[PDB]
Amino acid sequence: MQPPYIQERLKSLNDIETQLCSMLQEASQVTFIFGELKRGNESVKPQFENHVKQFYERLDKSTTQLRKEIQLLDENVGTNKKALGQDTEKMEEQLDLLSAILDPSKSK
Amino acid sequence: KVVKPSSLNSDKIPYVAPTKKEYIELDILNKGWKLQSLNESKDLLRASF
Repeated sequence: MQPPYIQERLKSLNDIETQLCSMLQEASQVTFIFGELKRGNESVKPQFENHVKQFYERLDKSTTQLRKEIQLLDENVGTNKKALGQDTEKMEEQLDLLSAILDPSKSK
Repeated sequence: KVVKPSSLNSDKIPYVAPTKKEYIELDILNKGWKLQSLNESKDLLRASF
């Protein structure tokens, strides 16, 4: 499996696009609510401020976190290799098989 | 081929005397079509989203 650092990096990226999807959804609801606000019912007027504020705060911190990720790219620089040992490990397992062949009491 | 072209010549006609009659209705009905455009704007944006 990959080293953990890459794991939380990909988790943060996934959070980033989920936040972008949430921003698009909230844009959909604010566009929806503005229609009836133009229609002329004032009951949903208080919800408009909350929706706008949450939309803007969702737009800002997502870009901020992505900026942090791109910054991490800046200092992460400088921080078949398996083949060099690959034959060796193959060697090992083959002899292990011979051991299983060599002992008739373990072939069950 | 239809005709030798000299067709359009400049001419003068006076502007019609204004009143309350037609501008207020023109602008409120423009308000109407733009409220329409807002409605289809919201609908198209909702469908796209």
